[PDB]
Amino acid sequence: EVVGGGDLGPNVLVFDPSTPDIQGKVDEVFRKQESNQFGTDRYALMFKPGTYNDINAQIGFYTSIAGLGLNPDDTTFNGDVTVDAGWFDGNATQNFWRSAENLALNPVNGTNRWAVSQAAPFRRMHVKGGLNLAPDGYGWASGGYIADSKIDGEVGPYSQQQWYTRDSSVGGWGNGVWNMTFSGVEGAPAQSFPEPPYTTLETTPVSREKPFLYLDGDDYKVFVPAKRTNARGTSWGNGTPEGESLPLDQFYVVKPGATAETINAAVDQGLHLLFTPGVYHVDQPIEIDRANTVALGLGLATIIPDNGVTALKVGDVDGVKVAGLLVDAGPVNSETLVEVGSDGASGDHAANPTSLQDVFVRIGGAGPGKATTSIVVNSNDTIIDHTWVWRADHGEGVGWETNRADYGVHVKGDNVLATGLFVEHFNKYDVQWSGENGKTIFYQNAKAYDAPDQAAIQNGDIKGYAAYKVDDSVTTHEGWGMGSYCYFNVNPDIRQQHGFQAPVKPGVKFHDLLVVSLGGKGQYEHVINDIGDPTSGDTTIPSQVVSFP
Ligand SMILES: OC[C@H]1O[C@@H](O[C@@H]2[C@@H](O)[C@H](O[C@@H]3[C@@H](O)[C@H](O[C@@H]4[C@@H](O)[C@H](O)O[C@H](CO)[C@H]4O)O[C@H](CO)[C@H]3O)O[C@H](CO)[C@H]2O)[C@H](O)[C@@H](O)[C@@H]1O
Repeated sequence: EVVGGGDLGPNVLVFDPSTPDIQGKVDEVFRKQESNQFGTDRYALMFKPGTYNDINAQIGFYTSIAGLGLNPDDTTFNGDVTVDAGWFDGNATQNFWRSAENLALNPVNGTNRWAVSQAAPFRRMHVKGGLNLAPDGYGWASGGYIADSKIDGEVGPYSQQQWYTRDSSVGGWGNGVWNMTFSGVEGAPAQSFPEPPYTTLETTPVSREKPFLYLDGDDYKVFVPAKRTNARGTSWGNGTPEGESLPLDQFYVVKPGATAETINAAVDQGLHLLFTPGVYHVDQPIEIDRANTVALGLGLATIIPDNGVTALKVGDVDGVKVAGLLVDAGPVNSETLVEVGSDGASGDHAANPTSLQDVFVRIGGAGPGKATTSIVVNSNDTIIDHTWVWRADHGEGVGWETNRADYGVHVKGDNVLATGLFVEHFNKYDVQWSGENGKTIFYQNAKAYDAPDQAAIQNGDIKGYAAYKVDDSVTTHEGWGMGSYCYFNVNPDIRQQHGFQAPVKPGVKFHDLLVVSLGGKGQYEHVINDIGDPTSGDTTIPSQVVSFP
């Protein structure tokens, strides 16, 4: 019954080099979105292949910008794609929920500025010059994620606390602050943690680039990159990238008003899903139980589960590619928000794994929201490549009970890989890992700010809940470049026993861990288990562990 293909709707702005007043049109979107942190507006800016002059595309909230060529250099800006922090007086720590992909930039002063914090991916980009990751003035910033990109010149983080870069090429790298992690990055600075705090891996164990919309002549298609094992450098540097092109008419083009029943029928009938920019309320889980289904969002397309249901369930199948979606909790508590596979799923998916990419979760902030566990990863071999799972610390509908969310991510499957894992503020364990042979490359956590007192976070005989917990029964696990920060501003007398908790076993290893008290608001007692120095002072100096056990 469901028809594939069709128009992308009014929230997808499509430009070509002859479009009149491109600058004016992009500036109009930016004026609307610049400080629109919790609004319901959503935009995707899409540029047809060609050359664009005299352009400074300033990117505000819920705005994605992208080229429509097969390769990044097919769509070239003589100009910039800019994120700065003017709206927040130079503070970039609320620069969320936006993206840039599949463009070449020739920045007007030789350096492009992408001064972002969480959920602001920078993918498949070619910067013909430098890349500045800091706001003008070098104020606060908490990014960040770069993948499959080539930066001809230097990447300069300056004040950025931490950063993850994978499968990329850089001309240089200026500095590190607390945790700069690299995997498969040509030109990455050599491993040197703690000083500078560089965690450097030669290759990424497995990666698969995010699917993207492009134009084949006048036909819209979605390119679906093939996976790489031991990846290094860009996927597109040497011409033809391997992968499949899916015609747009093989996608159900989701637009506001669609029901989960219609969406589920579309997948059942063999269509992929393309979520146009908008906010979608569902009264039952979106269910993806067909192998190789692509579920791709544009313009920070958002799914809100009503009536306490789960927003998204992926079945026990190979090859599902979920990308570019925000899942936003409803005020009625959901048991789970996102489930990948069923409870106890024990089949493998090694050759053709399911992946979540640029999948973001929010609980509270745009009104009250609640969920018990945000993402449960049951399926073996699943790849989590850039996620921000965030219990809101500011906005509307926020409070220790008002937007309670006990658990962020729970990984139960085996051989799960997380690259670029950002999880913050949950009332209990931000991340728990129960499956075997888990790997995490880069972790950023901040603990809940609003714990009212010590008793409220007592975890048996432990003060507080680990930001990252590996179950005692696990035999094999490995993490690289991982940090947990605390800011107990409701009760600064609080003590957090550790950032990390894990069994002491030969096969369970950690590299480059740190915990940080932000301005002395609470302190850590240790880094992992009861190992590592406590934090002290109010000077925000990290306490570090290079190797564990
Ligand atoms: O705004 C809401 C969001 O808050 C996010 O966490 C912020 C956290 O980012 C902030 O940290 C700052 C650090 O950024 C700052 O780093 C210094 C660098 O800027 C400077 O260049 O170098 C020095 C070291 O040489 C760094 O210390 O340092 C200050 C303390 O001096 C930290 O406070 O702290 C905020 C609380 O004050 C905290 O809210 C959070 O991740 C988001 O989830 C949240 O929505």
